[PDB]
Amino acid sequence: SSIERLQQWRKAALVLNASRRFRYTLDLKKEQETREMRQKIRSHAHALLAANRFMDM
Amino acid sequence: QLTDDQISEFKEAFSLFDKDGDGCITTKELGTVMRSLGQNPTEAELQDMINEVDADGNGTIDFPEFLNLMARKMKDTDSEEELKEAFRVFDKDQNGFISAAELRHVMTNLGEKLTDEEVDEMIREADVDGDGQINYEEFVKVMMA
Amino acid sequence: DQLTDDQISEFKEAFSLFDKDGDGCITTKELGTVMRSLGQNPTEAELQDMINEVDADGNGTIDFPEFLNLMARDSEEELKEAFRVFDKDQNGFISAAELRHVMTNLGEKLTDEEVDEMIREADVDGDGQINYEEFVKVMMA
Ligand SMILES: [Ca+2]
Ligand SMILES: [Ca+2]
Ligand SMILES: [Ca+2]
Ligand SMILES: [Ca+2]
Ligand SMILES: [Ca+2]
Ligand SMILES: [Ca+2]
Ligand SMILES: [Ca+2]
Ligand SMILES: [Ca+2]
Repeated sequence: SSIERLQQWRKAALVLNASRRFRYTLDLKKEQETREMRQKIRSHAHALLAANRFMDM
Repeated sequence: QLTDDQISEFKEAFSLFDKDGDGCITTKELGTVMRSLGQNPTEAELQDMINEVDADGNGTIDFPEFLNLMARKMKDTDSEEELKEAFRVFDKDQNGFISAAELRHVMTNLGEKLTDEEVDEMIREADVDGDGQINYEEFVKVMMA
Repeated sequence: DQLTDDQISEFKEAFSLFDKDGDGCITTKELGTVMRSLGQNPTEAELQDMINEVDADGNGTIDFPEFLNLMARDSEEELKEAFRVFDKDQNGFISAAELRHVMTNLGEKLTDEEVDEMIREADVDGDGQINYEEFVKVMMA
């Protein structure tokens, strides 16, 4: 069946694409969480350095 | 709103992930499909991917949630880029032609149970220039039809 | 990362303030102390999450090379940020009270005198407070 053969091709490509989308979804989460945590720790380090400058004068 | 034919095609792909047929994709089902395709996410990562797609938070991905995932826009996604990426998967040796043996591997990796003759007929169906191989143009024609 | 020696000395300075027992490893306890001293209320699980993110070698603590990679990776909105940590008035001026609060929260139990003294040396125009220019000036840059 010509229609069944072509659908089988499409279904394979869609499954590959779906897997890629699931993965990309994770990569986005991870990059956002990483930036968040980093900016958080950095802002605290800068706060400490600011304090230390007041002690150093 | 997508074509009633698009919807039918998404259901076929969904049904492949949902191997026990209950209408819900679990972390275990997602893991099984990805591993066969040559990926190897940790359980933690599988859970995270389910979580990002699980809109109602009920623990599993239903057809509407899957549909939403497949319909989104992404950024690296110049519709043609997704096609090129799919092609590179089929065309394992990157020589620009999907051979019968290469399609055999994709079908095996998808857990489909096609005979060699069935895969040959798939090649024949998509092959317009009759070289017994599928090039990118041929691939796109089949995909964008 | 590849920065100047002055930059590296500065980041070692920040690192030493986290690493309160001086063993060369920041633990979740040490990170929790700093954060809480600065008005934050992380849970234990959130502290472990933060350490895990930075702990490139999996030993559960942050060493200096790992901390440097953190600090190393637009470039002047963080000076306003620092000032903000002190200006809880968002009135454009660090008061004696506000500086006292932060400085004491950080363990520098200063008497109202030492505080006023600190204010007096930083205050260039004499308005009794520290504005953005007087602040950046104390930072050096
Ligand atoms: Ca299922
Ligand atoms: Ca769900
Ligand atoms: Ca090939
Ligand atoms: Ca051909
Ligand atoms: Ca320590
Ligand atoms: Ca470490
Ligand atoms: Ca103020
Ligand atoms: Ca002033």
